[PDB]
Amino acid sequence: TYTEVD
Amino acid sequence: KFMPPPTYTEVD
Amino acid sequence: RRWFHPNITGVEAENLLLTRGVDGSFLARPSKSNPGDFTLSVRRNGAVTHIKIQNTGDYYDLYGGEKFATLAELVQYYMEHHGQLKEKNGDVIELKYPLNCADPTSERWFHGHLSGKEAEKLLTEKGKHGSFLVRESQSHPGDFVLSVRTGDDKGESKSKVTHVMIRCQKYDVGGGERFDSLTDLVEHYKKNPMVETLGTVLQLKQPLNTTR
Repeated sequence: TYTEVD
Repeated sequence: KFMPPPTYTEVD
Repeated sequence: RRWFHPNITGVEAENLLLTRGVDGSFLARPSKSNPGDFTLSVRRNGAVTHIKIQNTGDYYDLYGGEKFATLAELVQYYMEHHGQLKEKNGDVIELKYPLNCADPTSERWFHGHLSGKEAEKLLTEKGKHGSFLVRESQSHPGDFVLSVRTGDDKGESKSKVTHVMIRCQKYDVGGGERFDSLTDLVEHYKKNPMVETLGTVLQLKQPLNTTR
């Protein structure tokens, strides 16, 4: 599971 | 003369 | 490049982080879901977060934000600038403690990067009956190899040296007993010698220690 980031 | 890479041997 | 792990999966990453890491630990690795991309895996709040790293061919980024010439520039940027990395609508993610890519053992029988041809020459020239070493597999990255000198002490025999693949996926030889460490597998096969298909017993009599 990938986490979206800034 | 070509020398191939060593192969892997099966065991057990 | 301490924090880069070439041959691991997302599940392996989680295992290292949760075993050897503390909160704030991280590493980078190749992407499995998108070959050619990279992945940042970070430990926070007892769990592991994975973050996609775009590799365009010209630059690296996190599918947004600042762009970098190399993977190491990216990683170093985010280590050096606390607050530049955050979950979208989430907390800042801190890259605090690099999780170093370490050898699977410190024993001097482990030669790391060494080819089959190189292992054959070392064992042939500096080994004798039952000399052994363990090295990385070049054809199966992430796996290892037991290379063992067989038969009498002469230079010529077929090669004087047998190579046995050690799967890492925990370590086995050819689907037998699974070991938690390379050292444990080697201990086991010192005491219970494996036997090649064609019938030679591979006794592990003494290590051929690295001089590296």
